[PDB]
Amino acid sequence: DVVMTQSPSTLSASVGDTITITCRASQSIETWLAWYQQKPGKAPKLLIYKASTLKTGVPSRFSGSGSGTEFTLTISGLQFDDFATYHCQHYAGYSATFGQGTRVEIKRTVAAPSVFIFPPSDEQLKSGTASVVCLLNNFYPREAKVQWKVDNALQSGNSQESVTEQDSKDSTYSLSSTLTLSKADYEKHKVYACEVTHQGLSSPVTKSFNRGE
Amino acid sequence: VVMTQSPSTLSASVGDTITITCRASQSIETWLAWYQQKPGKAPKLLIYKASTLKTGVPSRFSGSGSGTEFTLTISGLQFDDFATYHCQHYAGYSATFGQGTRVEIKRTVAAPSVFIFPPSDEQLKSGTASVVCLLNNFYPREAKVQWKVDNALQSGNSQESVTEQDSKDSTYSLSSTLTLSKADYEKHKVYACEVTHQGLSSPVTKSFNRG
Amino acid sequence: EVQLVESGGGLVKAGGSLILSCGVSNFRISAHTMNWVRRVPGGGLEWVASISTSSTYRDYADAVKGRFTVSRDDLEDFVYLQMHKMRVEDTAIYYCARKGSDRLSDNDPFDAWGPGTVVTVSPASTKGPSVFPLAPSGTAALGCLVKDYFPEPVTVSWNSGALTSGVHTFPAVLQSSGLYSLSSVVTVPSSSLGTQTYICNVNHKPSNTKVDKKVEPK
Amino acid sequence: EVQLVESGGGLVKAGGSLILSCGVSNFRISAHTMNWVRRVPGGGLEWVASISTSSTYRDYADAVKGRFTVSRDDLEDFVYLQMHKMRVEDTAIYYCARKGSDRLSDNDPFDAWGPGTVVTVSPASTKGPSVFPLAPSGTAALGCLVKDYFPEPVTVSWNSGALTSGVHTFPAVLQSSGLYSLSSVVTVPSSSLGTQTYICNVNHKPSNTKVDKKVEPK
Ligand SMILES: *[C@@H]1O[C@H](CO)[C@@H](O[C@@H]2O[C@H](CO)[C@@H](O[C@@H]3O[C@H](CO[C@H]4O[C@H](CO[C@H]5O[C@H](CO)[C@@H](O)[C@H](O)[C@@H]5O[C@H]5O[C@H](CO)[C@@H](O)[C@H](O)[C@@H]5O)[C@@H](O)[C@H](O[C@@H]5O[C@H](CO)[C@@H](O)[C@H](O)[C@@H]5O)[C@@H]4O)[C@@H](O)[C@H](O[C@@H]4O[C@H](CO)[C@@H](O)[C@H](O)[C@@H]4O)[C@@H]3O)[C@H](O)[C@H]2NC(C)=O)[C@H](O)[C@H]1NC(C)=O
Ligand SMILES: *[C@@H]1O[C@H](CO)[C@@H](O[C@@H]2O[C@H](CO)[C@@H](O[C@@H]3O[C@H](CO[C@@H]4O[C@H](CO)[C@@H](O)[C@H](O)[C@@H]4O)[C@@H](O)[C@H](O[C@H]4O[C@H](CO)[C@@H](O)[C@H](O)[C@@H]4O)[C@@H]3O)[C@H](O)[C@H]2NC(C)=O)[C@H](O)[C@H]1NC(C)=O
Ligand SMILES: *[C@@H]1O[C@H](CO)[C@@H](O[C@@H]2O[C@H](CO)[C@@H](O[C@@H]3O[C@H](CO[C@H]4O[C@H](CO)[C@@H](O)[C@H](O)[C@@H]4O)[C@@H](O)[C@H](O[C@H]4O[C@H](CO)[C@@H](O)[C@H](O)[C@@H]4O)[C@@H]3O)[C@H](O)[C@H]2NC(C)=O)[C@H](O)[C@H]1NC(C)=O
Repeated sequence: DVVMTQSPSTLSASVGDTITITCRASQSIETWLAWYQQKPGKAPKLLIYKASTLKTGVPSRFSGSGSGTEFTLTISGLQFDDFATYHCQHYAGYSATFGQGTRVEIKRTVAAPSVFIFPPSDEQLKSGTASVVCLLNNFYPREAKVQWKVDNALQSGNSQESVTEQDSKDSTYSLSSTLTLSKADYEKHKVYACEVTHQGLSSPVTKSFNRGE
Repeated sequence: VVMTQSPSTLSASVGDTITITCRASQSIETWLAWYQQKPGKAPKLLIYKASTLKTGVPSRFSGSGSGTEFTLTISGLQFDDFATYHCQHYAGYSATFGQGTRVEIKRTVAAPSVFIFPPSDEQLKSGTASVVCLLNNFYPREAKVQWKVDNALQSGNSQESVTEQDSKDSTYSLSSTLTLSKADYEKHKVYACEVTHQGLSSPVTKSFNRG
Repeated sequence: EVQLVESGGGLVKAGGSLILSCGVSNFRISAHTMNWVRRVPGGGLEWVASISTSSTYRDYADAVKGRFTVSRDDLEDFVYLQMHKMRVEDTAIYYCARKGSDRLSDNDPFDAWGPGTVVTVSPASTKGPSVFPLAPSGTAALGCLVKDYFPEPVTVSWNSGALTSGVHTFPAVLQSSGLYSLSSVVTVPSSSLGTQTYICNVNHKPSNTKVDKKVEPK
Repeated sequence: EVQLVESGGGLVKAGGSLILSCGVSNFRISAHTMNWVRRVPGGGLEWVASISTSSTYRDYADAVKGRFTVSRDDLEDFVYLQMHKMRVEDTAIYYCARKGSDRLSDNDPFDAWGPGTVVTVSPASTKGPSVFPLAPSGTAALGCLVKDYFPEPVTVSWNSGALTSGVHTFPAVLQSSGLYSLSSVVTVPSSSLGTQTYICNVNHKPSNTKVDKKVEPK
């Protein structure tokens, strides 16, 4: 069975750049590819309903190609509208499969995260819950790793991360991580720290605080 | 179509012959059925076409009536027959049900013995306080529990559970749990449980002072 | 025995949506009119939906008429019941019932019933958030922290829109409680922590619960 | 423009079960092969299932094949997806899209999609109980308060089954957290409170949790 080898997994560019992407089928199909855009948390939008075959109502900047095994998508000078994911699809009669989508994004130089750690407010803590927040305020590119340590003990399973998409004035990513603990468990330990690694950092960055200090 | 069923609770002794009545707001001919339902179980069909006994249903169950008045008779109650029962009008592509009747073993009125338990220190250290009020060995089943904290009527923060009739003494027991975070429990001192029941001439209150 | 098994029970919120289903064994459904029934809080039954053979007719009780939708799919032996705009009085056990007999007729009782699945409609249709400061430790970061709300969104601004440079409000996370959390942050000159009083003007727009919180050094 | 409207998605537990559905507007599904797609937390689109025009052929992606069932209703225009015994990686946004074109053919792409619905499969398949004492303040009453356990049931004995007279173990209640709680009590002679030891044996087979708690005066 077919698997799609879409490349790259992320494309970096800017307004007015002409860009090309490529989906390569693991075994040959009869030019049964189509291409979609997807904006974050939205439904995908169909661009090209057969390889090189643009759907009506789609902006004329779009294009593509197909050879029965190797395929392309191309955009003829990106708009600020175009900085979304793009997915290839192979569609058979009663099944389909998609590429791991090419994320199109606004380019800049590498920038390391400014890291900040916030203890729980006393007002939260008296209710019985402690939410410790770690903020990576601005960085580029998107890929970063945050780990929590409580009394130098690497934590696992008690945190939730979300990343804001590219900032409108500098195109950096930002991450925040929330470590959640009942008031009981939080008052059991002293230091609460978050440790960060990223493309711009030569060594991990750790921010910490001592409970009550 | 609308239906009414009576009585809502029927108390009887083993071996009795009992009747449960269903009344339709308008004529439904003989288009009515009867169902037995145990606690925690889906209903089982007993009778249809007003009197037609389902294959395998014991002969002690019978039904009669037409138009607007229907009756289910159980001739010699066995311990298995003490259950919920429901009359059910049925039509080609629809149905409707009456309110049901509950059949229980009759005994004398027995007032609940009331006990209140404060939260354990262990649970309280985790941040949650679950007080438990117990109404032990009462009859009949209808009882009302109201929680009051510093004379404040609680609402929406308690859940109740009731046992089935005890096999030896035919009473019911009830537990009510009032749940509050440690943050909300330490705010108020006294925690009371006001019980009313047919066996109590005035409501009974059990209370404790936090700490 | 005739085999029926319901699926898709559990907790729901008022104004919320759910779908029940039932599957079967030891019979094919196509010859039967199929029903849904519920057991409301008084221990009494109510009938909820009936779908005829070949999906010809669909009838409902007035309480659920226009809110719910029954469907069937005989080629895999399944029956479904959509429950849009659930309300607290829909809290009940639900069952998938076969209309039937030892010899099927033009009008019959319900013969075979599944073991049922519980549905609870909790009254928390717009659960208001808990909102908490993230206190500043040349550039400083401060913020506000939202927990335990439903549905989305919770909205945030800094000093009623007087502050916008360096502001970030994060995508919400779904907690194991089934409720949302988020955070809002801003970075500012450290020298201003003494003179400027940062505040976050917030709203849970579904419940229209308007909140404020001053954020200052601890 | 045309529309699709997914429903039923929310929080779930591993090895638990849920059913999605998709309605439509401005069009009829009776002409179309109907498909389920998902976007996992890893950001890639996965195809999930499809069902042909005329409900003839049902197909699945191999991660959900056998576990899921796709279904349809060509009359009211609904599609369904039963998700029996979900995996943690079944966590995704789940979209419903129609195979389609201005002129249809034996092979077309997905020309309209609904906004998608979130499903989260939390990894805690069973949760073991906490057990707390109900301390005895004639006849006295004491007990144990089993709490926060999933799924049912829990069994309770007293003194390894030697104490049965006077014992009431109550039906569990389902809390608004989605977890169960029950209390087991016993009445005993007040004179025995100093000498006799009372132990409630709480067994939760689904989590393989056993707790023996001694109940004594405060
Ligand atoms: C003598 O010859 C006749 C034909 O002349 C033979 O009859 C045919 O027998 C075939 C083999 O048994 C059947 O093929 C199988 O059908 C199933 C189901 O197919 C359904 O979809 C059909 C297409 O409908 C599409 O496309 C048209 C345009 O072409 C559109 O107008 C339509 O709106 C619809 O479009 C939607 O779906 C498309 C994908 O399907 C999308 O691309 C579109 O965008 C859009 O969403 C449809 O015509 C069929 O009609 C029904 O057929 C039923 C009988 O099969 C019948 O009960 C019913 O009343 C309808 O008439 C279906 O609804 C496919 O899934 C099969 O696919 C194969 O399955 C194999 C595994 O089983 C697999 O290995 C293989 O790779 C394939 O995936 C297969 O195609 C024909 O349906 C059938 N036709 C008729 C008219 O009966 C006859 O059998 C033969 N006899 C002998 C003894 O030789
Ligand atoms: C030739 O064309 C004629 C007319 O178009 C067809 O006659 C119709 O046949 C169909 C199918 O046989 C009939 O539908 C079924 O009728 C059954 C009996 O008739 C009903 O009786 C009740 C009273 O008992 C009346 O109140 C109704 O008005 C009918 O007269 C009926 O029992 C059956 O019920 C359906 O649903 C139940 C739900 O549980 C199923 O259990 C049951 O199996 C069935 O699916 C249908 O309604 C229709 O009534 C006939 N119309 C008439 C009277 O002319 C011939 O069948 C066609 N013949 C050929 C060659 O195909
Ligand atoms: C010959 O071929 C034609 C098509 O070429 C078939 O026509 C279709 O028939 C079906 C079934 O009768 C029709 O579906 C019904 O649609 C009703 C609404 O129709 C109006 O509104 C829709 C948009 O909502 C328009 O598309 C349509 O043009 C109408 O203006 C629904 O309300 C019906 O649902 C009810 O009936 C069913 C079955 O009894 C129940 O299961 C439902 O719960 C509900 O009670 C139904 O879905 C379809 O609209 C027709 N298509 C067209 C284009 O007209 C013929 O049926 C076929 N001949 C035979 C004998 O099969």
